[PDB]
Amino acid sequence: MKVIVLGSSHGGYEAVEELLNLHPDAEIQWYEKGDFISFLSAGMQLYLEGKVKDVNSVRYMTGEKMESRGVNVFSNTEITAIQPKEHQVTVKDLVSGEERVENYDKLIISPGAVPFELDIPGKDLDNIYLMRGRQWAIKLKQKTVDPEVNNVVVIGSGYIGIEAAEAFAKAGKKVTVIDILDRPLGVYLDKEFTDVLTEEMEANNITIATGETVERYEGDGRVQKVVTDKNAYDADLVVVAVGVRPNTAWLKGTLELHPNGLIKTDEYMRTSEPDVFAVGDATLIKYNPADTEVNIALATNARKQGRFAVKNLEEPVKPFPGVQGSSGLAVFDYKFASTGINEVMAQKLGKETKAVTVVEDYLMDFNPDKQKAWFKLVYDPETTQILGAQLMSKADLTANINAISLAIQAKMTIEDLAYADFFFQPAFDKPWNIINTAALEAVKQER
Ligand SMILES: Cc1cc2nc3c(=O)[nH]c(=O)nc-3n(C[C@H](O)[C@H](O)[C@H](O)COP(=O)(O)OP(=O)(O)OC[C@H]3O[C@@H](n4cnc5c(N)ncnc54)[C@H](O)[C@@H]3O)c2cc1C
Repeated sequence: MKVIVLGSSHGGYEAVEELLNLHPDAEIQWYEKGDFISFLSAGMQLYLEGKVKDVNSVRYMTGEKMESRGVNVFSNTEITAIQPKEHQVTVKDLVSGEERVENYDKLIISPGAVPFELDIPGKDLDNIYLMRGRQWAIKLKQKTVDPEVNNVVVIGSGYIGIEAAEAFAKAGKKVTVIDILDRPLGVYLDKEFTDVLTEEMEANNITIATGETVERYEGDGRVQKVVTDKNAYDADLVVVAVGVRPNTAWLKGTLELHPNGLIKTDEYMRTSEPDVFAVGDATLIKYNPADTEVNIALATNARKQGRFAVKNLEEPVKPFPGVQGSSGLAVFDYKFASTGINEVMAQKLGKETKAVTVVEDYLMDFNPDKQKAWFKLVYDPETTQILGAQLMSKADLTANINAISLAIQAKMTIEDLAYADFFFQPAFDKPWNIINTAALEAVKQER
């Protein structure tokens, strides 16, 4: 059986891993149009902050290692088109210019996504940077030590924008974050959490300019000003982290796509055409909190989809279990994690919810290491089933969100979590831990 896998990132990589243990016998070709196999864009912040010194070690696989396992790796080779009926792809070797047609028995594609750019006046004056991949990582790192860069503006206040804002504020630069949305990180956290984080960022000289539409970049040759409908900001560097666009335009007319460019797939990762599977940021995934399909562009999602595509290679036998959208990050001293439905998700999906937020020390009063922790539990008003949770503290309590992700998947209720058995030892927690305490509050609220 000959299987071709497109993409060396999270989705494509895991499909190769599951093929190696489920179909050791197969001829496997792995294609990457880029020069570098499996660079980890998630590790970019650690590199930019100087935690990791070698940009080339921020990866999880090399072509050499895969070839030792019998995989045919083709870097600098792009799959230009798919001919689904006759089961062929045309590939182009980007270093020699040679094209060729390759046949396959099964095709798994994980084409990914590309940074969204603002198509506005000034669009590409110099020093308007993006944040994805090895080349952008290197360029961003050189700007971190440049004495000419004094003011940097990042557009977008989501996960990637706040990572870039923290990295340049730690490098000693003045940062302004601009967005149309009213709160940074609203897709991940609710207002009681983002109010605390806004203060922490402002204490580290990051200005957050919310509710402003960027209209043009101004500058002579290189960017010098970012002007919005409401203001003008000096900028020596702009990082655009507004969002991501599916890399699927080349597939229009070949595979069925959603209006927004996402590939249509079912619960077995099958596309509209026989024997081609699609995985990763370019697809929608089953979202268990609301029993619907949502696009959640995370490495965890792409890796699970990748393995499920190989499981369903010959027969639709293993439907995808679904996910909860779990994410976590540190912003200066605060470490937060969240899963399931929050206010922005509930609004987008038209979902009614109830919630309780508990803010108190996570260790007993006599223990001098005690610190404040914020925990919000979101539940369904009719069934009281768990729908989401968010937590934050300067102490790392993030592994507790893993228990809430399972609770949502299992359809547990506030009563189940109020009395769930979690260990107690006073150097680690209180007799009723952070999850028990918030659920106990919800039980009182619903009496
Ligand atoms: C700065 C940053 C930080 C992130 N941090 C986290 C995090 O901490 N936790 C988390 O879970 N997720 C994180 N993510 C998200 C995560 O990186 C993505 O969800 C994941 O990489 C998606 O994998 P993918 O295979 O779908 O696509 P992509 O990563 O977009 O990879 C697509 C690959 O296929 C190649 N390709 C595309 N078309 C072709 C073609 N036609 N022929 C051959 N090759 C082709 C591309 O060159 C690319 O290498 C982060 C993303 C960024 C940018």
